[PDB]
Amino acid sequence: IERGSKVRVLRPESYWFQECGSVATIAKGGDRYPVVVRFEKVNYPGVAPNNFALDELGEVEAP
Amino acid sequence: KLDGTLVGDVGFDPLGLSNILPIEWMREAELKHGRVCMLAVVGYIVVDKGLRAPGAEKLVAATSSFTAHDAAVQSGHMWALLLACGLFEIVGAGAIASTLNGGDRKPGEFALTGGFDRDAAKLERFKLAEIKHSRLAMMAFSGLVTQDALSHGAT
Amino acid sequence: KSQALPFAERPAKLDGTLVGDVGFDPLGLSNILPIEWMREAELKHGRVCMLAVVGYIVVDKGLRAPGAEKLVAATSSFTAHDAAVQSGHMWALLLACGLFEIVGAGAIASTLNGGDRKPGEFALTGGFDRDAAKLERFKLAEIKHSRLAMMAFSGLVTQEVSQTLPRLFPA
Amino acid sequence: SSTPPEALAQIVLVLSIIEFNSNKDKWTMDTMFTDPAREPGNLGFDPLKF
Amino acid sequence: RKPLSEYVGASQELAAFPGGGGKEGAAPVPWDPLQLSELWKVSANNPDVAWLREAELKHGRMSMLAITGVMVQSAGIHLPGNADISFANADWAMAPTTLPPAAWGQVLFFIGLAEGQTSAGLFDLWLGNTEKREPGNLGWGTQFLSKDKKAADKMRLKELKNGRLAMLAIMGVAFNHVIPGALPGCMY
Amino acid sequence: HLIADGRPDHAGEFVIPAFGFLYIAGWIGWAGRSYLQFSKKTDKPNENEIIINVPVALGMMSGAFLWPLAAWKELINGQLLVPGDEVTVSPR
Ligand code: CLA
Ligand code: CLA
Ligand code: CLA
Ligand SMILES: CCCCCC(=O)OC\C(C=C=C1C(C)(C)C[C@H](OC(C)=O)C[C@@]1(C)O)=C/C=C/C(C)=C/C=C/C=C(C)/C=C/C=C(\C)C(=O)C[C@@]12O[C@]1(C)C[C@@H](O)CC2(C)C
Ligand SMILES: CC(=O)O[C@H]1CC(C)(C)C(=C=C/C(C)=C/C=C/C(C)=C/C=C/C=C(C)/C=C/C=C(\C)C(=O)C[C@@]23O[C@]2(C)C[C@@H](O)CC3(C)C)[C@](C)(O)C1
Ligand SMILES: CC1=C(C#C/C(C)=C/C=C/C(C)=C/C=C/C=C(C)/C=C/C=C(C)/C=C/[C@@]23O[C@]2(C)C[C@@H](O)CC3(C)C)C(C)(C)C[C@H](O)C1
Repeated sequence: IERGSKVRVLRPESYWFQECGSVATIAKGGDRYPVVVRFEKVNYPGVAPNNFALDELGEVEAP
Repeated sequence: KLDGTLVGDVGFDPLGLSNILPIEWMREAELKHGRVCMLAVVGYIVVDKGLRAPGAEKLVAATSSFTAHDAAVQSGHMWALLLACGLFEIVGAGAIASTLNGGDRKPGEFALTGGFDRDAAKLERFKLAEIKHSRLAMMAFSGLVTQDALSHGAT
Repeated sequence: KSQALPFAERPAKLDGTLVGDVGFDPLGLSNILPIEWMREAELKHGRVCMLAVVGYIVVDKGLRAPGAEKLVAATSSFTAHDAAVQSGHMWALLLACGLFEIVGAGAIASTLNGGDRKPGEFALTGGFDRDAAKLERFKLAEIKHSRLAMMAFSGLVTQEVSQTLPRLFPA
Repeated sequence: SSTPPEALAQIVLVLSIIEFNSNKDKWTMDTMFTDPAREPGNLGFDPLKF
Repeated sequence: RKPLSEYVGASQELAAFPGGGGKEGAAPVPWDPLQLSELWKVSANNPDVAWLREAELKHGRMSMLAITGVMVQSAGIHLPGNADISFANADWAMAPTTLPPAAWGQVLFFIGLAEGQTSAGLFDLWLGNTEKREPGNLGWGTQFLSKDKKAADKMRLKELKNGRLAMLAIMGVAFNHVIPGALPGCMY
Repeated sequence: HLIADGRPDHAGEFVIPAFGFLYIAGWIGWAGRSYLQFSKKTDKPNENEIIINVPVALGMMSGAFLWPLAAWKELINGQLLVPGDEVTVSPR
């Protein structure tokens, strides 16, 4: 996946499970959840983005 | 085949419908219609003669061949002829309608079904005569049905 | 390609393994059930009709069983069946035929479909076994007489009921 | 109200058929003028070619 | 799956207008206005076109047989009558009522046995998994039809057309005995 | 006493108002769904729902008169229903 990709979230406890989001930044380091995905729908706290791991995103559309 | 007779043509074909349904089935149906009509005209005139089949009763009563196919139906004689003709014609239905609009009609599209028992003549004059009398008896039996529905006797 | 119908193909599955195969299947009835069942049915029907023809033409001309008494069975084989149903002898005949049919028919039809033996042997050769040419000739004669006496018994019964049997053993 | 109602039913049915078929999928505002060649009011009914 | 285009059964008289024709079938796709054969794409509950073809072939065959029975029972031609059994009810739809249980119970029994024993692979349909079965291919008259492609397809199209007409007719003789007038020229 | 049986002689009862309401309710639902699709496809979906785009809303509202045909076309085309793996679901 790359920055600007459209991904589908596979984390079951996430608010955006099986929902589409846009990759914002992939950090290159020791981070356990490096990929930053921004969503168009806020969750119950009202937070739009979240940090996700590389195996929790299923990918939909290339940049 | 058979052309006019003394000129050479495909006969009178003004409608030209020989290029619509295949000529093999046309020739087979022509021969079957004609042979049916030949037996029909002979049986008609023989019943009008007074000749009787070996099975007696109700056959001389329903004479003139017009109450024949209204009283022999209820007498049960007509059903036996229907089923015998039906079984032979369903053997023919197999051997003929297995091939139509397609796969070859290599049985001689006429009288090729058996029949090589007594004569073994196989004359071309016999074939030409067979088709000619076939259609002559078609018109003859049409006349014998229609004229005798109002006239009687020999006309 | 056939022999009894030399104008319309040859029936499938009638290659000639069974005796007397002239390829007479215009309706193509050799596909509903296995040919071993059909040959077994033909042979059983033929044996029943040959015994039936013999019994009919022997009883009708006049012959009575040991102590067969005097009833409407003794009048003719026409009323013999309705006489012996009331006397209950047909129940004994049905019991004997049912016992032999259980053993013979169940074994004979169960094992051809499994695969084990010729269609209709019963192994009661009663003599001629060594002359296999005579075995196949007798198979052909058996099936020919089978068909002939199926026709013969049908004709006998229909002739007798068409005139209600006015005591005619030629009929 | 005087005329039979079946006459009106058949007339409205024929008009319904005519205007169902005269624009096969071109109903609604967003779907009719999607082609930039359909000028308004031109249903193609000009047999005499005026 | 088989996407309804190779299935024989399209009709010329639904392409009767200028444009489109043939021997007896319409060229640009067979008739399906409600797109009922495309309903397998959304949910597997909807049957495949193979199941629909088997259903209409069975309906058409039973309807030919039924309309022929209606045409023959309605005026004469009844089986000979013996003891404890009379085939005399010339009025259709009431003939099984005046009939002993050994006769009406035997038609249904043998119909059920033949239906159950020819039901091998109908549930391999409903999903497009033909392999065997091949819609209506019970075996009664296979290898009897022509071995080429055009004549066999013509024969099948003849079967489908006659069948559909019979369906519409047996349902015109019915719904007219129920309510008076669904067929103007009725005779029954 | 109204007979909601479905008999033809009592079709002036429930059945004919049933058909009328089903048509009108499908009209309302299809108009709402069409305007929802349009407002989703815009740049400010939230502001198009508290402040209605009245010309477009009237367009969908009047064009929802053929809802049983348009809904059937969308159902056959596969645009009416989400596959099911794309809608969010609780962990269970
Ligand atoms: C299809 C075969 C068949 C059938 C259905 C009948 C039926 C009948 N026969 Mg008959 N019969 C037959 C063949 C047949 N027969 C043959 C081939 C002959 C030799 C010519 C006879 C000679 C004959 C005479 C002489 C008389 C009858 C009589 C009768 C009647 C009463 C019989 C009775 O009480 O038996 C029920 C009682 C039994 C004890 C049953 C018999 C059991 C035997 C053994 C048969 C069992 C099966 C057998 C072993 C065959 C299996 C072969 C297998 C091993 C391959 C009845 C209508 C009598 C009658 O009333 O007529 C006026 C009579 O007088 N039959
Ligand atoms: C048992 C009924 C039945 C069934 C299952 C089919 C099935 C089929 N037909 Mg078919 N058809 C039928 C009856 C039927 N037909 C009748 C009676 C006619 C004559 C009007 C036709 C005329 C016809 C043509 C001309 C064509 C087809 C075609 C097809 C195939 C694709 C179309 C499709 O998906 O239809 C699915 C059909 C159904 C699921 C039947 C259910 C019907 C609805 C859903 C419920 C009942 C409504 C109905 C209006 C009932 C009111 C009363 C009624 C008696 C009038 C398919 C195999 C096409 C084809 O051959 O493709 C290769 C094609 O071109 N059909
Ligand atoms: C046009 C919009 C629309 C549509 C198509 C639907 C469709 C549906 N709703 Mg629903 N709903 C809506 C608006 C809509 N809703 C709104 C605004 C609310 C909040 C009040 C709800 C609250 C709601 C609940 C609580 C439930 C449904 C359920 C359902 C389903 C069953 C039908 C039903 O119970 O209807 C009943 C619908 C209502 C009670 C609400 C109607 C409110 C108005 C009249 C509709 C809105 C029209 C809108 C303002 C038009 C503006 C567009 C214009 C600019 C063009 C169905 C999928 C049920 C379900 O899940 O079943 C599977 C269910 O339990 N809905
Ligand atoms: C056709 C049946 C349906 C119709 C009924 C019927 O026919 O009527 C009955 C009827 C009389 C009558 C009627 C009335 C009562 C007077 C009045 C009725 O009026 C009503 C309805 O009230 C009408 C009618 C006509 O019914 C007359 C019917 C006569 C009929 C049906 C006659 C069949 C012989 C068969 C034979 C000789 C076979 C021999 C076959 C043989 C000998 C062989 O097996 C040879 C064999 O080589 C084979 C083939 C294979 C080989 O391996 C083996 C061998 C070598 C052995
Ligand atoms: C009133 C009316 O209308 O109806 C009437 C009609 C009618 C016909 C007149 C009537 C009658 C008479 C009937 C029904 C008579 C039926 C008679 C019947 C059926 C009698 C079975 C005997 C069984 C035997 C002999 C078994 C032997 C067994 C033997 C000999 C063995 O060796 C067995 C064996 O095991 C050993 C011992 C050692 C084993 O290693 C080997 C084997 C297995 C071989 C009735 C009753 O009156 C009714
Ligand atoms: C296998 C075996 C044995 C055996 C055996 C057996 C049982 C062999 C039996 C053979 C058998 C019993 C074969 C019958 C044929 C009947 C026919 C052909 C009928 C023809 C009848 C015809 C052709 C016509 C009849 C007619 O009625 C018609 C049609 C109309 C009437 O107007 C005129 C007449 C009446 C004439 C052994 C050796 C005994 C012991 C061994 O251990 C085991």
